[PDB]
Amino acid sequence: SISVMGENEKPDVTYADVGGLDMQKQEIREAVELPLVQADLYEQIGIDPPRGVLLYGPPGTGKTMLVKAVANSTKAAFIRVNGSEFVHKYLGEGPRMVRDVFRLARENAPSIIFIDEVDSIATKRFDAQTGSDREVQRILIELLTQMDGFDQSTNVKVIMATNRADTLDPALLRPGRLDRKIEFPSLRDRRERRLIFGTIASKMSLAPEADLDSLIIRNDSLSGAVIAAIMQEAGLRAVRKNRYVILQSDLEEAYATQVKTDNTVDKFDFYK
Amino acid sequence: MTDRYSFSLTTFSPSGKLGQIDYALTAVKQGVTSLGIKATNGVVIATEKKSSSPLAMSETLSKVSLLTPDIGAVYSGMGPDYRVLVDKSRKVAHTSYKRIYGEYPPTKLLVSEVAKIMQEATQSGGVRPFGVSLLIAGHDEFNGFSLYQVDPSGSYFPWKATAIGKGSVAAKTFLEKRWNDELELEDAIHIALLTLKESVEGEFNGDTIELAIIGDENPDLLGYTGIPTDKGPRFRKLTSQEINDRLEAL
Amino acid sequence: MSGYDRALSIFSPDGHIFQVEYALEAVKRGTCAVGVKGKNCVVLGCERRSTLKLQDTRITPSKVSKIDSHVVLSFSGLNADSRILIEKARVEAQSHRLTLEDPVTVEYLTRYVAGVQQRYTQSGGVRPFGVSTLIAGFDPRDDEPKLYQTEPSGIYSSWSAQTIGRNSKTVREFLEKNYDRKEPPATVEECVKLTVRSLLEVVQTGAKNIEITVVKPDSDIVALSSEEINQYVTQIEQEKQE
Amino acid sequence: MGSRRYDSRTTIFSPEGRLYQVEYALESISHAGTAIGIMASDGIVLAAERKVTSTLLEQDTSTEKLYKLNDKIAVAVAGLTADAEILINTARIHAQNYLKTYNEDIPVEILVRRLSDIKQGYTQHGGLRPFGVSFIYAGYDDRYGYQLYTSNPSGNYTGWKAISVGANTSAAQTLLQMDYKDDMKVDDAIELALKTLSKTTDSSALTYDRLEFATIRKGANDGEVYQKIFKPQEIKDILVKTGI
Amino acid sequence: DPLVYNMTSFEQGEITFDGIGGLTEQIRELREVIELPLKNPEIFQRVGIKPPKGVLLYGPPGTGKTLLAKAVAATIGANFIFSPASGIVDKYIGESARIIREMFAYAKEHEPCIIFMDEVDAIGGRRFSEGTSADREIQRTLMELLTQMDGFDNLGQTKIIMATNRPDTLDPALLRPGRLDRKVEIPLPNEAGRLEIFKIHTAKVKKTGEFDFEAAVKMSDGFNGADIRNCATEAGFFAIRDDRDHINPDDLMKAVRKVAEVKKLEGTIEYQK
Amino acid sequence: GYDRHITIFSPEGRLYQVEYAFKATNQTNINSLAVRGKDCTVVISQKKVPDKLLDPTTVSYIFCISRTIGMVVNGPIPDARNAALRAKAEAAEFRYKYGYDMPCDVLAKRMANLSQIYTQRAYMRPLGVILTFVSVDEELGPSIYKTDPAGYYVGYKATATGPKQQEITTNLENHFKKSKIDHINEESWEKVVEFAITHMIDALGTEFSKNDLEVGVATKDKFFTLSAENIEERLVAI
Amino acid sequence: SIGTGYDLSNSVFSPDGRNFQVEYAVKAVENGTTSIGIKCNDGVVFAVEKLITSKLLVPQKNVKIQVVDRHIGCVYSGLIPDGRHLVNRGREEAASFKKLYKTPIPIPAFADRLGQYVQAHTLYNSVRPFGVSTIFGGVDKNGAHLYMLEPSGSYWGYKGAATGKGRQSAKAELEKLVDHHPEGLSAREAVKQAAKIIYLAHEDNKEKDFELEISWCSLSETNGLHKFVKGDLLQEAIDFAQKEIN
Ligand SMILES: Nc1ncnc2c1ncn2[C@@H]1O[C@H](COP(=O)(O)OP(=O)(O)OP(=O)(O)O)[C@@H](O)[C@H]1O
Ligand SMILES: Nc1ncnc2c1ncn2[C@@H]1O[C@H](COP(=O)(O)OP(=O)(O)O)[C@@H](O)[C@H]1O
Repeated sequence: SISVMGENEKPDVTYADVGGLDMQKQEIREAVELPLVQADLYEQIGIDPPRGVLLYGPPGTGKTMLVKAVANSTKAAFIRVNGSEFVHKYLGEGPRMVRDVFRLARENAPSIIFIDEVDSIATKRFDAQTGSDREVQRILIELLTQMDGFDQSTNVKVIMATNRADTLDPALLRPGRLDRKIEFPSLRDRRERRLIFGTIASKMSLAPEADLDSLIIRNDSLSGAVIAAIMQEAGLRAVRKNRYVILQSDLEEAYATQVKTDNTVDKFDFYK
Repeated sequence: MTDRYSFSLTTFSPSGKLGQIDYALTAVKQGVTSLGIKATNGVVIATEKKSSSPLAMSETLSKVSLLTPDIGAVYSGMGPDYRVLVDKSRKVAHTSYKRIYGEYPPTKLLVSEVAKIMQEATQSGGVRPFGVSLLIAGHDEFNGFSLYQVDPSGSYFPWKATAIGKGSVAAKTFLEKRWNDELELEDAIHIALLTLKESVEGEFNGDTIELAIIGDENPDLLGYTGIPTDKGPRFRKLTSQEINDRLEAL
Repeated sequence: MSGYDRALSIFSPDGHIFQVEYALEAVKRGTCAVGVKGKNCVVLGCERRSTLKLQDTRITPSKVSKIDSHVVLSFSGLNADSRILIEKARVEAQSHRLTLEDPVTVEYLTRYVAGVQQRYTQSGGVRPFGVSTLIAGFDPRDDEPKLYQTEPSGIYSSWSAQTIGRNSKTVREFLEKNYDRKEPPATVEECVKLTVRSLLEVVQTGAKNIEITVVKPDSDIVALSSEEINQYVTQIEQEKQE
Repeated sequence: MGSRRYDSRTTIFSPEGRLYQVEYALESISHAGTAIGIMASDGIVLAAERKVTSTLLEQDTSTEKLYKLNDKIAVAVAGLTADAEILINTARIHAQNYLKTYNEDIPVEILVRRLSDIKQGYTQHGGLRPFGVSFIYAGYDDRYGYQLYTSNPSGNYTGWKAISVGANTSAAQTLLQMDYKDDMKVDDAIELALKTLSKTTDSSALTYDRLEFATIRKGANDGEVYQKIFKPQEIKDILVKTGI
Repeated sequence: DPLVYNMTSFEQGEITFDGIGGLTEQIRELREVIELPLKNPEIFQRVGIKPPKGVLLYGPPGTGKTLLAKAVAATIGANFIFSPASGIVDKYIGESARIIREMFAYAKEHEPCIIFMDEVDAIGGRRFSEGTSADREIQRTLMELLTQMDGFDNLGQTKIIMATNRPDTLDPALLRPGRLDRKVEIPLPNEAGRLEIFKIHTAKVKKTGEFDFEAAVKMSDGFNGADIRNCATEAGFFAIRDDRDHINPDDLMKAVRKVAEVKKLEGTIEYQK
Repeated sequence: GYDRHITIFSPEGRLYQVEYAFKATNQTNINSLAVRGKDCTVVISQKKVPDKLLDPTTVSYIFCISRTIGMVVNGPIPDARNAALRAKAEAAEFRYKYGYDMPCDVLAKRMANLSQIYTQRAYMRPLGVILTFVSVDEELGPSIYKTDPAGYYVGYKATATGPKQQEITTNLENHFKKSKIDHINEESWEKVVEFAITHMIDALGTEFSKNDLEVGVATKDKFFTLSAENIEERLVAI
Repeated sequence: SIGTGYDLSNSVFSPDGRNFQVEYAVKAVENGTTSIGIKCNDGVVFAVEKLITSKLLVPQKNVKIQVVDRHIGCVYSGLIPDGRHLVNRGREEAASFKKLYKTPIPIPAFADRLGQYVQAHTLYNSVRPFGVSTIFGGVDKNGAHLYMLEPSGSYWGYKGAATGKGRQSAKAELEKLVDHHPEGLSAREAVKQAAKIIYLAHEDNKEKDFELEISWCSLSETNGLHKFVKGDLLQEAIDFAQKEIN
């Protein structure tokens, strides 16, 4: 039988230990826990609740993490599952593994589940000419009906996650199954980075005698996970010189440490 | 000797989309950025070179090039497959139109014959297409100022304000907002200029860039003064300080 | 493939040559046709596959196709290739009439256009003529009727009747039953009711679909009127009463 | 050389007895635009539904789904326009050759059996592709009066009454197969066109920029026909007279 | 499975850093990162770091990285496992990948303990839109790895290091820092960097002559980091074949000259950035 | 095809073949360099010699094609000479037809434009070479140009070539940012030579003879190699 | 270029920039007869191992040498007929030179022709390279020369030469000889110094006997023309070189 998690552990993070992406920090809320908590106010108008969603973007950008604080703030039952274990040696182990999880949800409902990655088991064609790659499609079809077949549940729906958002069927990507899609781009806009650096930085030791705008405006094409590395590495620009609290030039010594690898790969002999 | 009249590119894949064409313009998008737009009274084209190493001179390699005193063009794609066909192109304007009539050609049909340089190559035996999708700007009297894009197939479109290359889509997404139906020149070049600067890092030095226009005649350059039936060359590019003083404005 | 002898050249281990038997394996997908020679007349026939009543009725490019007053041609299958053989035959007619000061035979004609195809399948950088044709008409000042059938392999073989294209084997067995080298049909209308009747198995009584000429001595060539045809289409069906 | 330059797949057959490059080409067009052509008793028309409609794309100077041959014949092109400007350059001479030696204009049945016979010419000879194209025609004479034809990339031409090409067409015929009478004045023909095109395409909005068409008539009694391509303003007139 | 219960062979055994040359700074770039969490973890909490998780190597092969992959075992005394990125696949789908869950948990039940993983280019693809009927299997086998190191399942107090000879072709989603927070290249070193490596073999076996290196090593601008152990033995391999069992600097020369061209005839294939 | 011939690209949007032709240029582990002057230029090319049966007067990578012009090759020889020969034959045309001698720029507007034609019509493989030129023209002064298997010919302030055209340059561009001159002084055709040799040995640090190196200088109505005894004049420094 | 590769057809740069359809050839010539080329201080001299492959062969009947117009000696190796081909081009073009410029042919500009005709059989797809390793050396007002030939066209100017299955053997002596004679020998004496090679080189192939032939060209002995040598000269040599190697 598949598993479930309460308070043996948690991810041990928070909405406050994260920042930015704030418009995504509310679209997610109204789908999931507010319906679970605040029910009547929209049952004043009784429309069917929105339900589980998708969320994509380039690798990183918190595509996998944002769950973790809301997970900490769930007040319902919840899981720890990804995609590429549904497969099994035998044939019917797969689909049999997965029919019951909704029963497990329904046996413990109201609750919700999650997947960290799905693109392995979701593609456009439900390819045909091999005894193997149909048995994955059966794992796709079964949820595709258990999601929004007859009489599914009260719950919100299987929360996706990917690095890509075109490979997979529209039959799954349409209302009643994925009523919201979400992008997580970074873009290096200056409205937010001036926080989330500080968010990541305020939690950690920091010398109030130091530059900080030495790089923000200086760099404009950035992502969200790497940036921890520079102000991770900034500390490591210190202890190598057995310094116990950081200094201003650590970041400048770090600025090109993580990023500056612009372009040298066969420049002249690229195309011409 | 050369036993390979076997027609390359003549194999329609079953979907109906050709093979190398959709691969050829896979290059030009991987190529550098350019653009060129239009106004009521003048025209402009520009791009940037990316020397890629310091010591190499960056004024001999003229990416923009002349083909008539009233027409001028640029690309952004592959280089060496550009400078060969202009030499055919400008030769045509002497041959197909001038020697037989006397005049220089309009641009409703120079582009047509430049296209015919191209499709005769994607259809004969063992010949790749030219990895360029250039664009020309010219002036006439039945139609005056005008603009044209081409593509390595041969399909020429007309246009009003366009970019092609690396981040052209971002620029085509950019122009049309702050574009205007009567953006005359000295603001056109500005919006044109900044239309590139977003598309670039490294350095935006005045020497980094070339550009040019087709405006009004300038018989200070015509040299052979003493003939009222010899108008001025309507085409003329610009140097690297008169660009670099519209640039100090921003 | 200038030259290159792609697979037309490559014989088979069985002996055959692939692209040729392939050709007239493709020909049967096109409109049928038919020929007959009786006592004094010669007759031809084709069909029009059913359109939506838009296939332009006036100037349709038809199956019979004259050469002179005394020769015609019908064919089967491909059409863009048909139009050149019709040209580079009648070319030789106007030529043969000139440099010999007298017109063509038919045993001179089928030899040519059956020999031409052999050059379009025993040369390089050439595809065969995916087509099969027949010739029909008299020699000059002679009562004798002749038709010759020819096909892309290059062989020509005379006949008394024959059919080409689609569902011919559903047909020619009807003709060998009725038609016989014993004794022709008497005259024109005899051949036709015999001719038309043989089609009917693949016809769905589309009288519009089928189109007919005849050929007569002294080169009295003619095509016939849908009414004249349709009033055979019915009285022949009036005979169905059993 | 031969063993590795695949010059064999051209100009050869299937074992099931057919061609690939042509059934591909005939399909390859259907990704492209759309056009129609009919035959009114009074005169002739055409039309073309582009798809290239970027707003700043100039689409008002001249046209590309339509061309001319001479002062009495016109067409409606479909295909890729790198493979249209050549045979047309070989057509326009032909009239200026036919007149040049017989001082009259073309019996229009003759030239399509001069244009088709170069399209066929490549799909038998050489190892070359065909012209990936399909055409319409529209012309007038005296030994047949009015006419209308249709072609193919192989070289198989056909005379037809009222036709569509390109995309999504097999219903288009079936959308009009009821509506075609034979009386067919002109001004009860164009109503069919928009009634045709405005029920098949992307956006029923159908900006005039996304549309072209032409017309033929007999305006001078005992005189030639009036080739007239319509231009934006007068395109827009009938576009809104219908009330849409 | 029992196969996880077979790999662990020399989880401790110390072959220390004195037996290595050329890499006195990479190890300064690496003794930094690994041991410190596993020595003094409160520093990253003293200072406020999300600690690292993941490292790798790159550079051409036969170069000494696998030694480094084990030389850290000597410093720690703590545990270790060796394993490839090849002997994982099999017929039954998932069985290859299930193992990955079987093992990270197996780390958690006894540590300080870390992981090595060779030749990851086999599991180092860019996730393709189109595929074969089966090559996507490794991709779904991969992303479990892509998950488990940073997935929803939190992790701490274990480490992974991987290595290739082909850094390209990799799914960038792996290369997300957080999944590995520092890179490094081990090159073929300079002559002096090639010179400590030369003498360590003499440091063990019975030397007889003076140095006689600087001109010998003048030829050493061609070798790799690992052909010299062959070279070192190859001198005595036939110094003795004349039944002269006391070696010289006379005989290696015939060897070290020889190896270069037999190495040449199938050498310098590629370098992979 | 798509990885064997040239006249069909990859699916990606480039090709693979010609990218190799650049690579065989390094199939001789040779380095070269070239510089400027008010009236003078220099070119040099280190010379290897395996088995000593050769006639080192016969060995040469250099081909003074004409007066006013000079060139040296890279990569292998036999695929270079045919690129040199029609060059020499061409100057029997531009002169006989357009009056006077070829500038370099028209030449490296030409000798490349056909190398492009050798990669459309693939019957002739592209020439396995990158290639340079020198001269002392009359308008623009001592000019250098580079050429290549596909033709992004470029003028230069100086050059660098071999397997090690990354650091030899770095030993050169170090001070053309300092000295603030594309030009270089010490105009006479000797002093500029030591400049070429001192900065490279500073980048390499190896001693030489007349045996193993060479010379080539562009001068008015002149171009030639010579005797390299002036290796000595570096000696006076330290 | 191991299989599913590039070595099979010409003019396809293997990704290390090589024509592996070429370097198969130099093994062919390496699987052929031996021959040499030597620079006298006043001219040249050549040699070759003629190969008895049977008893029914006639001395001085079937040579393994051809010749240029008047002076330029030329030898073969590896495959003969492909060699014999371009030697017809050798005598050909030099007449086009002579008729035009009114003189005999210089040797450097000569290779400028013959070092391209073979190069121009490398670059197409529908041809084969000459599977040989030719030598030609001669004389002129500027002195004398010697030129070895490789199929890719990598011809240089040597003072001593070798080929065949006995190269590293033979050419060693040519190096071990010349250092003892920086003078540069005259003609008659280098002859026997070279026949020393072939009766030493054949040590590989002691299953059989053989014989040889000799060239000759110098200023003091022919006015600088090519020929062979007969009578007591080479007979005094073959026993001499055979005498001093036992
Ligand atoms: N905006 C942010 N705020 C706080 N932390 C961030 C942010 N962006 C990135 N991070 C840090 O980078 C890491 C990002 O992990 P993330 O959830 O992006 O995994 P992921 O790569 O999206 O997963 P997958 O590859 O399955 O999409 C987190 O561990 C977090 O510490
Ligand atoms: N720096 C070095 N010091 C000592 N031995 C080395 C070194 N580099 C390589 N070797 C030799 O290489 C072999 C294995 O090295 P390894 O780490 O596997 O390199 P690679 O992974 O490139 O093969 C051992 O036999 C070892 O002696």
